[PDB]
Amino acid sequence: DIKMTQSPSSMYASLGERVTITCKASQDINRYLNWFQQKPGKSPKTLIYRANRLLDGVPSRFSGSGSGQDYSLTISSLDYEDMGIYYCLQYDEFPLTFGDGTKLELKRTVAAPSVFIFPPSDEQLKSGTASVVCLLNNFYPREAKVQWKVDNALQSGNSQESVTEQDSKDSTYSLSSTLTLSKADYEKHKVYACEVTHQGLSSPVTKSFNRG
Amino acid sequence: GGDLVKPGGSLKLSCAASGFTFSSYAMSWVRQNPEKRLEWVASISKGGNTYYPNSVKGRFTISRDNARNILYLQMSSLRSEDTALYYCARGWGDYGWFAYWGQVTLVTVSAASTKGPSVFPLAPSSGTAALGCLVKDYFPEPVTVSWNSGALTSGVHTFPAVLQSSGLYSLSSVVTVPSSSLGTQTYICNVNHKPSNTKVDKKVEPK
Amino acid sequence: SRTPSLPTPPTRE
Repeated sequence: DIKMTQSPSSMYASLGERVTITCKASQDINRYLNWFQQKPGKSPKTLIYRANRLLDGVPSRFSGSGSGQDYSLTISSLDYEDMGIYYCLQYDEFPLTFGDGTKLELKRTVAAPSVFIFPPSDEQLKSGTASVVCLLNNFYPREAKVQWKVDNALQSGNSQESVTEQDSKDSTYSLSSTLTLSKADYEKHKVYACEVTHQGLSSPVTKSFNRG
Repeated sequence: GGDLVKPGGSLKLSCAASGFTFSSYAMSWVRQNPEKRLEWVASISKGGNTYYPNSVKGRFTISRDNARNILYLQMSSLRSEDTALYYCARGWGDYGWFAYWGQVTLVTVSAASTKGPSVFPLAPSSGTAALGCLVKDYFPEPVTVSWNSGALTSGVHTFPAVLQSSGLYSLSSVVTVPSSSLGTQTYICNVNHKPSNTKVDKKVEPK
Repeated sequence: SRTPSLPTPPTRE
């Protein structure tokens, strides 16, 4: 299988900025390369064929280049409608193979998250399970580290997190993290804490509560 | 919400053509898995020659009806790893196989039974407060959430669901509001899980 | 007006 590697995985860019993203094949693919664009919640749309030709209707601010193993897609002047995920694909040989995609997002100023922690409800505790939830609200950029500590012991393997898409009006993200324990375990400890490290904060922010 | 199949089971997808001459094009199936990777599934030339990746060879069959203008995907021995959005696509020549993208279909392969969610309050802590609802243990996707029947939209964030190890989904919805209004205002989250015909309302208030 | 019969993509093997 011809491996397609895209770089970078994501990047922030400003309106009007010149943007270039890259795709590398594990071998020569003779310019048999498509580029696709996918907006959140939408079907992909095909922009480029043969590495450098635009499909009918594709805006001229788009262009492609490269040959052999090394290719690129350039947007000469970024518009708001251009945010989304960009994928490459080779059709030189079977099997047809995609790159993992490059995500283009809108650049803005740093914004530190507001952090909230929520204990489990009494109603949930009657089911034998306890969920503790940590909210990071309206921050930028997306990268953040969230740690759970129970009576100050770092937790691992018992949490899941999820993140919103970039907000259409302030370009921030929000993140939810859920710590899940049995009722028995939850009742066996006192201090529950969520600790957040982010570029916009000058020290980690910890929100906590005491069971009871 | 979409087709549901038990592991090992069978399914037939169909894609009816409109707005082009179906018999002129190579037709393909492509899927997008929960981690948003795209993967080629099958192709068939205008004359009926088929092409497959090894991951589905022997399990899936692509076929076409050039008289009724319909594309088919017959799936056998389905695996939980086949869970995805499935797209129909058409192409030809140097455009490639995926020049234009068609009708999508969600396919979920899981042993889980359809189940409505439990809804628990995320209670505002003892000038801005956050509150919400945890929508837990439902199957399949999706659920919808609104606040105060749609009257409250500002500052609302509803997160993507996560798949738990139990095979059931979980998600939270939150909103930020003035602390001042915690006394005078009533905040209710409205949950709808159409696949199980379940509607739940939860009033979220300071403990 | 009606789309003619079109070549299969050139992908090899």
